[PDB]
Amino acid sequence: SEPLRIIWGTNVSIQECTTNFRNFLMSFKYKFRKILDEREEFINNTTDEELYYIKQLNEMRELGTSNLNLDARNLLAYKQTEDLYHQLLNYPQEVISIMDQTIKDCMVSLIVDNNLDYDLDEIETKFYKVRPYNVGSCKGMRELNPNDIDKLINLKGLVLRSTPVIPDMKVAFFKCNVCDHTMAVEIDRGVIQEPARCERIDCNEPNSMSLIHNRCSFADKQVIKLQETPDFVPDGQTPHSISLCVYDELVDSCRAGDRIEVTGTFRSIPIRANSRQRVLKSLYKTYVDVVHVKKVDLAKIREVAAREDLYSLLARSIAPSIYELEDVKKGILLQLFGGTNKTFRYRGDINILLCGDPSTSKSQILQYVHKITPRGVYTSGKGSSAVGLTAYITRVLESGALVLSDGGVCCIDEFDKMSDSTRSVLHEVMEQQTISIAKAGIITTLNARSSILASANPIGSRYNPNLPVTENIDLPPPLLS
Amino acid sequence: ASFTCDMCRAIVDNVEQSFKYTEPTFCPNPSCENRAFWTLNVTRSRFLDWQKVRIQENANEIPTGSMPRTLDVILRGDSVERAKPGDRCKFTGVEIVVPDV
Amino acid sequence: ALPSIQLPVDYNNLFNEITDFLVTFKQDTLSGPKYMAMLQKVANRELNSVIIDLDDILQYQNEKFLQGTQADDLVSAIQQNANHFTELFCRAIDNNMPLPTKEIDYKDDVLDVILNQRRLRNERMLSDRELFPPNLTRRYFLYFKPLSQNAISSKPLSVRQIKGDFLGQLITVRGIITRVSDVKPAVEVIAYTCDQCGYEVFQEVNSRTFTPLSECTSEECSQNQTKGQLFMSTRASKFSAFQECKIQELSQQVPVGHIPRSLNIHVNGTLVRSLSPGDIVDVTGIFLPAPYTGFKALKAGLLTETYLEAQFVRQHKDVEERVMELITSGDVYNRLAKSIAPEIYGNLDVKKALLLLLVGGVDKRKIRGDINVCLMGDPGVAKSQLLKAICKISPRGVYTTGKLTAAVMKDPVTDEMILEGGALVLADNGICCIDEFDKMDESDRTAIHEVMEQQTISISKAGINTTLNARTSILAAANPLYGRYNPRLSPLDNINLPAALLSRFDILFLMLDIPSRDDDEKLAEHVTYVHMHNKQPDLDFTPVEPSKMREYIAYAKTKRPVMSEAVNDYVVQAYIRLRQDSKRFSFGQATPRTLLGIIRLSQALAKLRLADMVDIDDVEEALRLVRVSKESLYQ
DNA sequence: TTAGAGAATTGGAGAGTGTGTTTTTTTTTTTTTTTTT
DNA sequence: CACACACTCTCCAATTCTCTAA
Ligand SMILES: [Zn+2]
Ligand SMILES: [Zn+2]
Ligand SMILES: [Zn+2]
Repeated sequence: SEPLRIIWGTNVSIQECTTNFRNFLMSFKYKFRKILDEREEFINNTTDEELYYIKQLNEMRELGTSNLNLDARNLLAYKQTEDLYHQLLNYPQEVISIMDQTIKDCMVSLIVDNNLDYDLDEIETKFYKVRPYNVGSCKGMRELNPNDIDKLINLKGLVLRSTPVIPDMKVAFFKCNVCDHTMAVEIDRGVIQEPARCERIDCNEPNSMSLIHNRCSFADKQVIKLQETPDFVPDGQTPHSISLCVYDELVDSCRAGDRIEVTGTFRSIPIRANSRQRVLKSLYKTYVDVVHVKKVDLAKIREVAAREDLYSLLARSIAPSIYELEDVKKGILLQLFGGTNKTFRYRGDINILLCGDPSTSKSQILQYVHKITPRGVYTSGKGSSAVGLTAYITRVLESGALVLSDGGVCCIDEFDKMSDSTRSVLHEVMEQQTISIAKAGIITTLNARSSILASANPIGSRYNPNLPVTENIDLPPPLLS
Repeated sequence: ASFTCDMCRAIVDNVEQSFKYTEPTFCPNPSCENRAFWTLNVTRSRFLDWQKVRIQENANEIPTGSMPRTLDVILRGDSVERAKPGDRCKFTGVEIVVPDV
Repeated sequence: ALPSIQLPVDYNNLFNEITDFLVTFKQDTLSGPKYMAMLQKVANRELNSVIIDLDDILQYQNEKFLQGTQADDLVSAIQQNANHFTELFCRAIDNNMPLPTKEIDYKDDVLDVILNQRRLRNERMLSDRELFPPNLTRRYFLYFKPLSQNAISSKPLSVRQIKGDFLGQLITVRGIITRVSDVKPAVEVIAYTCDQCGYEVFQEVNSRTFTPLSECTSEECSQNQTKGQLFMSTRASKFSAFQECKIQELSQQVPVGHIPRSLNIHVNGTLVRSLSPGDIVDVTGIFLPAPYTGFKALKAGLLTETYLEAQFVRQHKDVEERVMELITSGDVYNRLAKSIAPEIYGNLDVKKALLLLLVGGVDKRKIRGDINVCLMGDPGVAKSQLLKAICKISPRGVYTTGKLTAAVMKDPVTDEMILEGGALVLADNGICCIDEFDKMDESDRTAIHEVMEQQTISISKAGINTTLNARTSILAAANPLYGRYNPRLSPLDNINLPAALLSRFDILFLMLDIPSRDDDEKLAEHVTYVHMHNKQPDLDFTPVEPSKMREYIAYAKTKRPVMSEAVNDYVVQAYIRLRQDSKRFSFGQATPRTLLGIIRLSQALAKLRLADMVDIDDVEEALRLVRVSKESLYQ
């Protein structure tokens, strides 16, 4: 009688999928997860008795936010829904599309059946989404193979780079050249289902209907190139990498060089042999289509700020392994806070040099400061070219250790054996907090604004105490001053 | 744009241009079977001034010192040459999609 | 145009011989039929590839010749044209494969549903008051394994011996795998759904490229003259894992004045990721032309490019008791040291130091446990061979000359970027053997410092703002300016390493090519023997095998010995005197790095004797390596 | 007034004609200028 | 070269228009 809806190729009923997931998405107490893993001694009334996804959805409504995260193991925790976890892993694109809509049905039921006073169109207009995560065991990018096409997979990696955002068309917009009538045409599997004729029966002209690009509607696509994590590599060779497409609200989740864990459907597509024909290469380009990404009080101030010993406490706790050197600790501490700043000159940046034999822990202090400091960079005197420490122009800003650390400690070691062309970088930074450049049409100034912590050795043998500090570092007084 | 038909010597005018160059699909003379073979009249057709300027995210704004993201901005009419390289500018106008023509 | 010819082959005979072989054959001479039992594992889904041993088909033909019935020379067919027989053996298998006996959980698979709905639609249509390509349903990959010597598939070829006359034949090729693709899906059968008629159609692909169908041709679509639209479905397509590899001939094989040539190997199906770059390997495979397709096929002319389909792979190259079999011989420290590089005679304290790299100190929280050792002095002392011996002996070892850092590398080989991990990242949780340590760029030299100070390396290019964890023990060696070390002078005078780097090693060791009549006779008698007798001279002791040495060390490391009170009490009583004498001629003063060094060294000796903690009978030796190093700096 | 036979126009099958396609691009030498050697 | 796509040409029959007798 009812024309049953079935996921293609599966013998899975979409009504049973929906009417199970609804009855998980409410009535799931978090108690059930603490039965699944046990730890069942730990059960706490306040969290564990609450209807977990009810509280999540009431938050979504009031924040006006459209995305529900879902740890897939909850589906196994609840008796009715164990087989849905297996459907979610095996048939992601359809099972996620059922979950997306069930959220939207629930959001409406939670106000209209509950007869609560709120704006309905504010919910009806939203594209709600599930973002499933914790889906299964992670696997090596190198362990992927064609058995996995169209399944949820869980990967860990390092982001190499992102493309700038790509507009992906979601609704084409067409206009009749003869009659000015217009249509929203639905994009389907990336093909525009173009009309043959004007939709107005009073016009009905063939071929006169035409596309208007800036009246179409678009989604946001971004390619991330993701490298294999160095823990996973077979040690005989290089890491691999995989491209992944991140979509809609997940665009710019990641900076370059983030470690991330991703959940996505593993995809393959044919690619054209030649851009003028439909002839396709017999081995397919592969990527992951991601659905989730994961990375990698005042009274406590008063506990410290009232204290008698305070300055000595802070000094003895910024670097607690380091033996004595108490006045070095005491001054470095003031460099962390800094002085004061004004606009309408001088600024609250502070600069410190360490000098003495290479045989002592002073470099380890330079390490602790890099560990404690907001922002900041660690480098050394021989450690780059001058333009590699300041800035340069390329095939477009190259930026170095002396920049991108406003109010942050620029740690530098080996400062005595920095090359003099590279010493001659610092006067504009240390005296005016700023840099100037002009090349290839660019005329520009850059704000450097770093508190420098420098470290230096004696040239050659042990530092003699009779002879002066200017000589014994071989370093120019107007930079030392 | 404005065009003359080489087949019948008629004239077509006010021909709006999308991102691509666009000749008329049909001759305006009902004696003429033409759908192609058009020549531009350079006296009667009208040209805007135009300039592309390439801009990037400001070197103080980039959140972690990552790579600077760029944008292509199109200037027209009086607004051309109103900026210079290395300068800092505020532009207002539409965001557009440009087809790969 | 298309003439025809009388070849001495009949595939109807040979198909009958193959099916007669598969059902009949048992290797009962090893004292049911071998391939039937194998196919049961395939039907139960416990197995995904069928290996056909050509050496079996000899025993089949031998038994049939002994029964006086002349089997039709089948090995000489399938060596001579292997490609076509992959089709015949798949037909012969499918005709004979037994019904499953274990439950599959059938409805978890897509094709079980699709083909059943296709079955039922044909019955409900054909009531009316192949079915589809068989490659779609082959859940297994077929491979031939060649003849062992007991014939052309037996004799391994260098890459230049593979003439054009070999195309189509089963051959065996010997070489290094020089590079390897990431694994990608190739299609074999493409499934399409018609939108309007709701009917599935399959295209089979047998070329580098193909053209998609787009327009429906199902009976019920064309009979209803409905211009149905076909859409590709990857869920019902059949793919195979494809990986392309390149093989190069070995340096022994290249004739004098030529260049090492290469072949492309295509590995398909379960045999994938069996090859790794730098393997020396024999690959047996079916040699083939890769025909150009489309416009390139016209202009390329008759000049076919070529590749080898992999079929089988031969690599060229008790634990828990063997560590006791060492321990119960006794004196393990001195014998393990004497067993580092047994071909180098003398220099004992260096070997007795290097052993403590392999074993190392202990990390704490961070504080470094890794140990840094720098060998120093004259050329011709064979420091490079000793660093090389440590690279082979050590677990996770890496040799790397100055002749190193991680960096972004843009379009290496394929036109894509990579963040390349340098030798200091290859050496993660192991030994970095940096030979010619002073022949180094300042950009690498100052990146040694951050591996010391931070156990990491840092990147700052192309937006890659990353730090990579890089804990590693450094073994270093350097060579003097002016060709020989000057005993009038310091290491700091003979070598360009500054004290701010050179003083970061737990051991610096000056070893010299000192001339002396007896010592020179002892060396020259060893060298002049190795020119008469191609194997090493008599050691006059028995060394530990490197595998048993590795097996000891991996177990010795994890014991991470802890302090005993007399150690901390005693070590200060030495360290203070070492400071007091450093007060009283080079740079060799008692820095706190040397206290930490004595701790890590005493930990490495404690590990070697296998205990939770150890008495200062231990610590007194750690002080002796340091004391002997300083006396070696002076002489 | 319904309904059925004969005349005219339009749709699209399908036959025919014409065009473009491989494709790369680092490497190695030679030079001339800045500056960091 | 040859094999797909782009585009025009031509014929044939399918549908609707128009007139006549039942
Ligand atoms: Zn219209
Ligand atoms: Zn005209
Ligand atoms: Zn159809």
